[PDB]
Amino acid sequence: KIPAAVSNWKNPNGYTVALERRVTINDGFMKLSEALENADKKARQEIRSKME
Amino acid sequence: SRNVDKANSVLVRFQEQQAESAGGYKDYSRYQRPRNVSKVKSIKEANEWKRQVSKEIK
Amino acid sequence: GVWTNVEDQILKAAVQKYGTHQWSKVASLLQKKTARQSELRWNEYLNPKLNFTEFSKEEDAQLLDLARELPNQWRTIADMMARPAQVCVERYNRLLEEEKEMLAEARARLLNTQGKKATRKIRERMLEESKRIAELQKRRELKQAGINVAIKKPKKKYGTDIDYNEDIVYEQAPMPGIYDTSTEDRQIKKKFEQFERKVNRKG
Amino acid sequence: TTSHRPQLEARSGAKAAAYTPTGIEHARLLPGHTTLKYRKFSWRKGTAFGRHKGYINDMTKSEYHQEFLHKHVR
Amino acid sequence: AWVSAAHYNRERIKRGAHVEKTMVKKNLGRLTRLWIKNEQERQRQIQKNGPEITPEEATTIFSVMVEWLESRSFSPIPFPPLTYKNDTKILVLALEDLKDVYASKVRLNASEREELALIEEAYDNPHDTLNRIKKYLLTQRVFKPVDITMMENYQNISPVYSVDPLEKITDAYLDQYLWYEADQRKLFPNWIKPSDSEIPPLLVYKWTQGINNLSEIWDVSRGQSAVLLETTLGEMAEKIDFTLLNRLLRLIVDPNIADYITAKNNVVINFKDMSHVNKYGLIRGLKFASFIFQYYGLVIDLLLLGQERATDLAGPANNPNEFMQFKSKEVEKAHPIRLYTRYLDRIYMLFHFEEDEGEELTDEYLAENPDPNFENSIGYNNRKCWPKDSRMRLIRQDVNLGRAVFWEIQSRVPTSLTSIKWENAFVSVYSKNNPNLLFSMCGFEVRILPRQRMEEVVSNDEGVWDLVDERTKQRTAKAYLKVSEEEIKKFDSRIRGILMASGSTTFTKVAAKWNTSLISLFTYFREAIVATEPLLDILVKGETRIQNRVKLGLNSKMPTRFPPAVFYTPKELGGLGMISASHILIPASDLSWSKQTDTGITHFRAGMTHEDEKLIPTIFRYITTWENEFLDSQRVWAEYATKRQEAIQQNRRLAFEELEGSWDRGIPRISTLFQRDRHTLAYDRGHRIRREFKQYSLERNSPFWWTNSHHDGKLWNLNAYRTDVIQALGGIETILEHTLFKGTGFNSWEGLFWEKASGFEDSMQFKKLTHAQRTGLSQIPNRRFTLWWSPTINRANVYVGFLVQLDLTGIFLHGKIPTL
Amino acid sequence: SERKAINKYYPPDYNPLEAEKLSRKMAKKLKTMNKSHASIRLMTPFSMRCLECNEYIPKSRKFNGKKELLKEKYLDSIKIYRLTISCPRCANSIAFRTDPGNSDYVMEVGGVRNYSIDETLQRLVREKEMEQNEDKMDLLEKRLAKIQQEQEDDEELENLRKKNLEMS
RNA sequence: AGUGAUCUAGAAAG
RNA sequence: GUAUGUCUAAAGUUAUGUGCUCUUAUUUACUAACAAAAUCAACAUGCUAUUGAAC
Ligand SMILES: [Mg+2]
Ligand SMILES: [Mg+2]
Ligand SMILES: [Zn+2]
Repeated sequence: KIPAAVSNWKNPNGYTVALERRVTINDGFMKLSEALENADKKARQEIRSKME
Repeated sequence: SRNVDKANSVLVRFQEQQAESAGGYKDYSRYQRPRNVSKVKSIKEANEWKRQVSKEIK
Repeated sequence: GVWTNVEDQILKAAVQKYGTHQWSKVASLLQKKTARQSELRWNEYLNPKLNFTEFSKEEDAQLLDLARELPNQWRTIADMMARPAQVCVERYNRLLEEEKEMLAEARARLLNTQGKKATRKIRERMLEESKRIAELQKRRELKQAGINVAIKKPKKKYGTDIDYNEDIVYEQAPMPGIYDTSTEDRQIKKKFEQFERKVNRKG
Repeated sequence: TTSHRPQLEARSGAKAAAYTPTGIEHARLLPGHTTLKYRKFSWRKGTAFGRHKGYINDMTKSEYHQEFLHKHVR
Repeated sequence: AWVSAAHYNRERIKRGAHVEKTMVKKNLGRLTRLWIKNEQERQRQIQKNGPEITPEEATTIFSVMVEWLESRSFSPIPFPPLTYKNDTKILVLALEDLKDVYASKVRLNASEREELALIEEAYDNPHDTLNRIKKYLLTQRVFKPVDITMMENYQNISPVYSVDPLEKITDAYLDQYLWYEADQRKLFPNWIKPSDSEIPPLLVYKWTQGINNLSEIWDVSRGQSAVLLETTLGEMAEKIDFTLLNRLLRLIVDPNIADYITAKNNVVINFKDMSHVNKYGLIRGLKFASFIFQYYGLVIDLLLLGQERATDLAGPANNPNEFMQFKSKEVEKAHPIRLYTRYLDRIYMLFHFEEDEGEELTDEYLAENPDPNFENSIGYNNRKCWPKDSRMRLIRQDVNLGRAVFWEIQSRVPTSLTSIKWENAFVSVYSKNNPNLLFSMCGFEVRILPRQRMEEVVSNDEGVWDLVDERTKQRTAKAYLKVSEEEIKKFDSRIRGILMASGSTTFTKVAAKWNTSLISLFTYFREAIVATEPLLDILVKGETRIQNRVKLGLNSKMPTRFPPAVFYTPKELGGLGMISASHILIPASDLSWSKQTDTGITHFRAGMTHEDEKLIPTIFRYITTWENEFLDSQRVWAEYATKRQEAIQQNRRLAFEELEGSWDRGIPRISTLFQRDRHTLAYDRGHRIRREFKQYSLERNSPFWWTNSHHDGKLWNLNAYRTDVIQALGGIETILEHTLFKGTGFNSWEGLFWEKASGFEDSMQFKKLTHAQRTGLSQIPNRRFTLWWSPTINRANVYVGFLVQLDLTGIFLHGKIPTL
Repeated sequence: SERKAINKYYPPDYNPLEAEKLSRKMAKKLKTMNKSHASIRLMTPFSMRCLECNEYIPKSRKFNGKKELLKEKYLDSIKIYRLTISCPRCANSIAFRTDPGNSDYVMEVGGVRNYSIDETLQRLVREKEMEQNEDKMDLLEKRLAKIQQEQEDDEELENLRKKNLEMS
């Protein structure tokens, strides 16, 4: 059985059709953000430590 | 421009005039019908005006 | 620029006809809105696929983690949450504390199915049948007046045009089989001529 | 829309066969090639990252298409 | 099949082969589909298999940037309060830059009407707009989609991004504010270009003079070498990762501004029915994109140079170096990289090596990449534009040294950040075997030859700079100039675009577009055009085709109808007012000898010629060449400095009368000192890069992107050309002999005018109806133009033409001329 | 013959002056030279609605319409024209006329648009006076409110900036 | 102290 | 690229039940398929502030 073809671009006969027919994260991102967060912490603590 | 102002150009009007002079040709559908009938004297041309009224009522 | 309830209903009814790739047609109804704004309104509020339901506790955990793993990248976070972006931004913030006339035009346009030249064509058909019935009734009046005018056949558009009443136009007789058809042939001829006399006198 | 239609069947050449040619001389049907042929029969330490420390049958992902896009879109 | 047809038609378009007018925009369409499709595939693969940048690379990049900004004692840019002193000046500069687009346009669609509505709202209500901008900076983190379009430049299409107007006002404010505060805080070192202080021809001039003024640079007696590396940072903008960008930006700007910038890049991109989120890479069309581009560029600069040599080039933070200078010769000669600059994504390095340093680098490269075949000469990028005699000579030692220099530098930047490839790199070596040092910068092909390496020191024309040793003020080298081939193709594509878009239009519009294009070429490249014969050929063809557009408008290409007086007579005398570059003689030479060595001008080709032989002047004779501009500017500004000091000592005004005669000299012009806008222009930092980046935001960007008249002044003056074309065409009495002038019965030309001098265009009602655009210019209608020049257009001595007589007159037409 | 023909054929006896005089005598009797309107193609200048059948007519729809020069002129000098179309559904005549003084159009018959010479001269003079010429305590109280609103905005923004730091 | 090298060219329909 | 469509003049009836005279476009002027991608030429040589009745 072949379904009826409903286009999202075309409507030759002007049919109003039911609306519903007209309508995970990779781990590297976590590792990258975590590493940059730790590098930022290193920067903060180094400038704080040598501020004395 | 359209057919109407081409047909009402000076050359076409002059050719109509020359044709009604040189050979008696006159397409009466171009011309306004006489309001008063009695000013028309020829039986031929009066009958042609009658034909114009006939096609108008059709 | 605020969106009215009537404008939202017009947009949904318009997308039912036009789909999600013809926003200039949608905006031709919404008189104070552009196509750009209409596509925004659909895609971010009125599309039924959007999930505006309250977040589960697991969703709040997921959203806070993603907001750390992909900082400020709210369209990416939203695509991962499978929710609208402004919803995700508001949630993240929570967790860290005369119009009748337009509707009349809308209904008139959207319930029109015919299009322009088809409407002109049915108008033309109406006029043609009007002229036909004019000839028919005039012929009937003149027949009552006792001056029997014949009906005028249509003018040939080209020199070889066909009148389908004069001939069986491309007669393809049945090929003769083994069985004799003669008796029922003369019966059919009787039937046809009887019908012709009947329509002549009874109409 | 109803003027704008797909081809359900093609026109049969049997129709053209049913009547005779009408004598128009086409230029491409003038004589030409009138005979048939026949066959015989220290400064490098100061940087963080220095070393001191194919065809596929998809036109769009092929390296030629990638190079073409990098050349002609800029 | 569709993608194959796209490939084939693109090749035909970029060749200049026959292509239909509709086919060009069809190809534009198909190719923009294919580019978006490929970019979507790239973004999805980044999401699937992860970021290109490793965590180790990210943490050490962050460490390098932190080390730099700490060593500079950089104070990060704060968020601007409403009490900020420069708020109204920053906003008025932003709104002026935004309004400059629509002051020069008439096709105002709804978005661009809304633009002007918001701009006039903002001019009316500065405080309201400041408050709105700042609350959006603090709070808004989700943005409307960006439409992308592509612009058909006939060598390649280029992207253009349409941002929402209300967002665009915020982005313009932020761009202005960031560039101002970054100049105040000295974020960007001297080597980062374009700069507010230099037009691009002056950057090329200062680079060449800087090379010549390095100590011991030209000596080769000890086996020294100089190496000049030019390459692009390939794919730099599209490889910017947003979390690395956000944590990098937080080192220099307030977290609210960094978060705004980061979120503003993460937007939906739309084209027709195609739509995707930009999840990776900078959108070049954002108004602040130049800032992001230059700061990410500074990260890459620090990776290339290292901390130590970067501090050498930039100098101590409390009194930094000016561009290409050092605090002493000891600091200069400490390290092989003598000079660095980056113009956007093009880096330039000069290395000076001792003989043993060069040997060491070369044997390292050959240790890892040995060449027993001597195949290294194959695929070595070399300058086609110069003869074989004077381009780089591919000796074994120099080729290997250049490959080693590249091979060293390519390691220094991760591939995840930038795509540095040999195929996009040029490495010229100056040595005992190579006397010429070559590079290409800003569209100028440059070849430096020292006087000590010239076999005979001849005198030269314009288009050869003499480079001066500033220690003695003596000339010590020559720099030969040409236009880059890609810039010649760009000019040809521009004239081609004019020709295509000008079907059945007014002739004076075509002439005006040609004039604008020719002026933009000649005022930019100036003297580099002289030695560039392919450009002269292209110029002649282009002017001929521009005239052919007029001729085919009149359905007749016949030369005798259209003498030079028809085209080159000024507009107020009824001509098209074209400016000429094509009536020159073109230098001609033996092709083989010219491929091999500098033949010299032995012969001349005829350029454009007409049987009415007239000495039409050239545009080139009225523009001061850049060498003379820069030398005169140095003299002029030093003189002004001395005058300024004595005026300060007197405590009286350094007068207008005291600087007259020097008023219209200098780069920037002396006149810039005294313009009334000087006090508001002082805050418009970053204007030049902003003007160059407009190519990504706006369709049909200006051809004069390289100079800002407000900051640089008026850098050319073509008033004399009009007088000289009038005299060249035989004077006014000769010009009107071609015209229907005496058919009017007027006695004399003087006192006659075309415009009817009505007061309607001064009406307030007209101002209400036409407020978007200035309207001083006036076209000549085609029928009036044809009637005016009718005694020569309908002349009697046609080559062919069927003689017919107009009805009921004794007028004869020789052929068919439309509108006559 | 082509569109752009240069010459037309005149008979050898053709005198142009006599021909024009004869054609002028003829023109007073031809039907289509003396009918009261000129047929034209035009776009609908504004959105309008038919009153017979309530059909909406959008702007920029092309029609075949009738043009009439009217007897009356704007300020006795400038030509006014009536422009008449017919409704696409029901064929009823819709008419509107030009309004030269406003540089606009005004509706006449059959439809409705969506959304005196002495008096006119006086109004024009007064308009020119406005063109050339182009509560005190209430305005001061508005200046008080404006200055308060301006100075309080910085504190509001600083509260948002601090709130963002707290949220972070 | 002067040798020469010389493209074109218009009509219809859309 | 100056759309295009229909209509009619038919035939009478097909057998039964010349003056005068304005005109410096004083024209109801008509057509839009055609093209639209406009910015070189700007901008003067030097910035402003003013008047209440009466007890
Ligand atoms: Mg056609
Ligand atoms: Mg067409
Ligand atoms: Zn109606």
